[PDB]
Amino acid sequence: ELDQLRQEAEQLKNQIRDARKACADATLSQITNNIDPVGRIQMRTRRTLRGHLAKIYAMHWGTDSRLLVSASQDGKLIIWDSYTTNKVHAIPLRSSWVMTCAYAPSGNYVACGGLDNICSIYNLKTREGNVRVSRELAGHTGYLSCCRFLDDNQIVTSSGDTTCALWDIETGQQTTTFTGHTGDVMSLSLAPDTRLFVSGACDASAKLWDVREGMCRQTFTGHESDINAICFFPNGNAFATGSDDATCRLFDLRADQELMTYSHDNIICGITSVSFSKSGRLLLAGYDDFNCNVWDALKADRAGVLAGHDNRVSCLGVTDDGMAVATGSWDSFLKIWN
Amino acid sequence: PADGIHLPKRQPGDVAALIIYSVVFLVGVPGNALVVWVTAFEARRAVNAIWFLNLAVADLLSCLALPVLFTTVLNHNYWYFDATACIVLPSLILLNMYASILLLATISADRFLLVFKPIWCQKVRGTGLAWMACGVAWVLALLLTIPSFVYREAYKDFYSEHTVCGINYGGGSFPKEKAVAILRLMVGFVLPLLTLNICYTFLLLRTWSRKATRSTKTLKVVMAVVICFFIFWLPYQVTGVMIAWLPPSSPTLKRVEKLNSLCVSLAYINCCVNPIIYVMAGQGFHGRLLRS
Amino acid sequence: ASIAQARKLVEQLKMEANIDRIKVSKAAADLMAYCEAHAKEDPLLTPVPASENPFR
Amino acid sequence: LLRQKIEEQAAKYKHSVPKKCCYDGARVNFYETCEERVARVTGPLCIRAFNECCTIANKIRKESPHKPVQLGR
Amino acid sequence: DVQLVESGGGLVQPGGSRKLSCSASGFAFSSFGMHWVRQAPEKGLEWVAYISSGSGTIYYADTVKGRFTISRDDPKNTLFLQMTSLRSEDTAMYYCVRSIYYYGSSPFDFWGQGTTLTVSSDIVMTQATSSVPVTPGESVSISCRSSKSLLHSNGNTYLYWFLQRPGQSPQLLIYRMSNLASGVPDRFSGSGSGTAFTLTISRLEAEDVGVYYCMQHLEYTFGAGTKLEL
Amino acid sequence: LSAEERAALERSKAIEKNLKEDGISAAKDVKLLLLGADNSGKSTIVKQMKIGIVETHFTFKNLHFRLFDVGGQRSERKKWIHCFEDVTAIIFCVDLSDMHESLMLFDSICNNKFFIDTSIILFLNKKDLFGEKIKKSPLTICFPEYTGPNTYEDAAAYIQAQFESKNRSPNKEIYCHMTCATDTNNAQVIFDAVTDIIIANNLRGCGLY
Repeated sequence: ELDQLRQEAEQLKNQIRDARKACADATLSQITNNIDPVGRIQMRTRRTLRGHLAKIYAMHWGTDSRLLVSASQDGKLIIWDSYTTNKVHAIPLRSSWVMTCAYAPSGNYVACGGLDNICSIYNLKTREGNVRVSRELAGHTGYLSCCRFLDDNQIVTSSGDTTCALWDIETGQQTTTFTGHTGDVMSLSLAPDTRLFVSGACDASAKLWDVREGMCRQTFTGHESDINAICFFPNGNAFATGSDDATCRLFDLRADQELMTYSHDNIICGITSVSFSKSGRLLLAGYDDFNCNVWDALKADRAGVLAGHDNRVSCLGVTDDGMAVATGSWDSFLKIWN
Repeated sequence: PADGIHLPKRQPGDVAALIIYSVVFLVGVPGNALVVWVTAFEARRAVNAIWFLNLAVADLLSCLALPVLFTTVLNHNYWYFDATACIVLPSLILLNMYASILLLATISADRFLLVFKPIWCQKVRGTGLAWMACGVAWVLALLLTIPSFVYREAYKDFYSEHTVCGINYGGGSFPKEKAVAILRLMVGFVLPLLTLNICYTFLLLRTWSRKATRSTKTLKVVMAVVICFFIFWLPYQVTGVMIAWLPPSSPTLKRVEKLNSLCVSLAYINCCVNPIIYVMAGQGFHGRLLRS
Repeated sequence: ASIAQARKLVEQLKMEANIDRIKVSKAAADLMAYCEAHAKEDPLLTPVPASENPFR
Repeated sequence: LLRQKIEEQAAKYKHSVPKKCCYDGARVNFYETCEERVARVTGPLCIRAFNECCTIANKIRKESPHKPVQLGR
Repeated sequence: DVQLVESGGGLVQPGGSRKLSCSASGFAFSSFGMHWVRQAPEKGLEWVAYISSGSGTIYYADTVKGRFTISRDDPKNTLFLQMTSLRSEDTAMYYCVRSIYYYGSSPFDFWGQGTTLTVSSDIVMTQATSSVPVTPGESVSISCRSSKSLLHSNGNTYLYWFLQRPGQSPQLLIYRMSNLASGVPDRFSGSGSGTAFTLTISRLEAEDVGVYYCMQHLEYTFGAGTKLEL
Repeated sequence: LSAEERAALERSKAIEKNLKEDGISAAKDVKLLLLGADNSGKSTIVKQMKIGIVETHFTFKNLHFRLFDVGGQRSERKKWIHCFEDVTAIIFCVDLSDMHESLMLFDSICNNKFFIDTSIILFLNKKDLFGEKIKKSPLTICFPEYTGPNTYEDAAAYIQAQFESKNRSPNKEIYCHMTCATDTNNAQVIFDAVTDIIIANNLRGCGLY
């Protein structure tokens, strides 16, 4: 009985493969060949942030594009005034094993998580003056790889139990758990319209969810190893992943397949962080060989390199206004590039 | 006529320490400048860097004062600076020399304390303690070189091509030159050398009898430090003592008076080779210099 | 049982096999159009003058 | 002071050759004694005068010569 | 909740000395930089002293420098203003005013109750209208100017609007000329350009009756105040 | 020139001072990654040592020991094992009463790229009742290729040698020990290994080693 429908499942997989093959009448490489190259982009470290003491693992920008978030092994979640290199807050963590952080789009709340299996949400704009913890979201059975705010009252967390979930911060319950990943989810990014998101697990597959229906809409499986980072294209109709095989791949939602692969023969180290630019022409990827690369997302050429970190870069993200990109590394240093 | 007849005088091979002075200058000033650069407030977040920052500062000051030595020893001891320079500059040279020696001794004591007391350390071990120890070394060097501040002055009469910077030990009988020389010997080559030898011997005895801390690199670096120190400081100290004690009616003081410049250059060789050991035993010093 | 998970997987495959897929030419054209439209407002692709640069 | 004893002795001299080689017979040659400077009779009128003048000089110096000590010591 | 209570008021002969205590409870008193302002029985607010977080920086007004001193005890959560050589010009009510300074913060957010202490190159701001009659349901505008432009080089203009209801402590309304304080109704709105500033209230309520004070925070001053009468 | 909001800079400096004080306070603590098989005596060894991820902390001879039982994560080890880099030691413990799962885990954790230069404190826990097992079930049952005397001492030595044979880097040490559940001495063994590691690190920082 199991094989009777396993054959049907294999037939369905072959059918979707044939459909995607038929839909690929061309490729991005031979369509964007007439576009002039973006050239060589040289970025200089405008500001460096030297507050942390051990292994910054995560980072998130504010919506105002001036305030950062920084989560390190030191057990501190210090948010920076990036313009003046000031520390406007210093949140001590209950557990120093932090793997992710997020800044709410309104700027009121900052989240955190890690090996403690709990997404603890910290209220910044408190009447008491200090930064208390508002809610401790529990229910996951794996390390929290990533977490992002839909708004002040909804957060979606990607955990290490091969599931992602959508939480109600006011009540603290799992409003809608997402399942379908065979391996543990390691990354997560939300669409600009916020109606849907994607997640990349260690099964070398990135799936398209939707926060309202709760089902899985499409699956992209072009990689070969564990996926460590995902980011949408700015228009929300494509996204770029990053895995341990040192290749970043750009999948497009409409054609449901893979458009381009950003791989070079001189790099054999996996990507830890990926983010686009404001226009979407660039593609900033943070590699394990201590340095970041910027990729011409429409031509796959290495536009430039962002070196200056003495250890593996673990986080990377451009601001909403696209003015600068921040890279955090295991050297406990943050740098702002322009 | 000028006088009866002039003579140009020998300039023996012991005066040929110009070569050593120039070699020390060129190998030390850039290397010590960059060692100070890397071992500075950029790296002044750990206790282990304060010692080397102070030592490299003393080394850099000695090397920067070296050009006066190079232009004076060639100039046949004729002094062409103001008397206020004659009172302050040689005293600063001596201050930097003894600061280097005592800072090396305190670094050795620090490593010995780290090896014998790892749990007592890491409880009281911060930037404050290292800075206090470095300040103690500098104060001890200043106390040593006070008798240079108080007595050194120039004089020139019935000489026209020369004025010479020298030392006034007048007063009562109370042999002052010998007392100062004995003080300098005891606090610059007996007590520091004894502390170095004792601390490093105990350090090696503790580390090698563990099979986990045992390593030949420790043996190599401590042996190099102590051997360089002894070889390059012994002639200087022994010639200082000999010139202090031998009567001016020189039975054999002529050779030592000739070899003074050679001995001081040999003393500066150790100052030159301290950063060589520091960067050849470092944890990636070249990478830090590239990054910083 | 061991058949419920297989039934769920085949149901998911059937559900996601019916998504309408457009040719990659159209998707590439849309990506190019968006990039060309927003190139003028990208402070990374086009370096902003230091007067408007907040990190200078 | 002893600084002026050279002139008190030189008042006995009455010839320009001794005058020259006494006001320059006395000197600060740290590397010599009288016999070393006079390796020749630099004519007869200087050996005489310079001998006395240099003896005076080396006797006056030695009480407190204030010799040069090379920097670094 | 947040609550600052002051104690130390009373009758003093001139030239004596007295200390005012500000017992603060309900907030992280250590990180806040508490101020101290005073208001004469028939006049407006007048800043007196200021002690930061950790007592690392302290400032005084010209008319009070030397005579007074400000002290904070974080473990006991009290603020002290030791006053010496009191004169008849110090007859006022002293308010203990909260303030926390960081990017996006709202200084002067909370104000103490006040203690009536009675005894037997400076930026000056002017509010032209001493008092303007108003009616409920209407829209009224209150404007004050400054001698020196308050717009700093970082784009922030440092103007704070305070409202003092009859017999109540002043409340922060607008901080930095445009940002509403937490809890203030959205009726109030701020505007201005460098030197001339204006505050507009749409659909005035009967509870908004009171005196409005505008203060500059560009450097180490209030305004006369425009009393609104229904 | 900063505005009157230089109090923001003052607050930033206060935050930096607090961060530095907290960092120097935390550096004085010793971090241990406790590891092993399921029901291998980890709970027993922590309970005898005076007290998701669970951290056990105790003080012994002026050292603050922190033991992290990372056994509570039933996920991919490689995705979070880089978190526990820069720990002083790995207190790996096995159950002698068992087994090849322990050998596989030891091989995985000894040659891991992050833990190449990290010392391992190996505990052959529960060696009191291993005599009972070896008196009726010989080590040939657990190790088919084992040939030789079936005495308690020789069997324990063979198991210890098998565990130490999974070590390749000569710059790391494996301090093997036996617990027998009596304990009252495992704290001393951990303290001695940590002292060796601390002295080696101090020598490394000074350029001697």
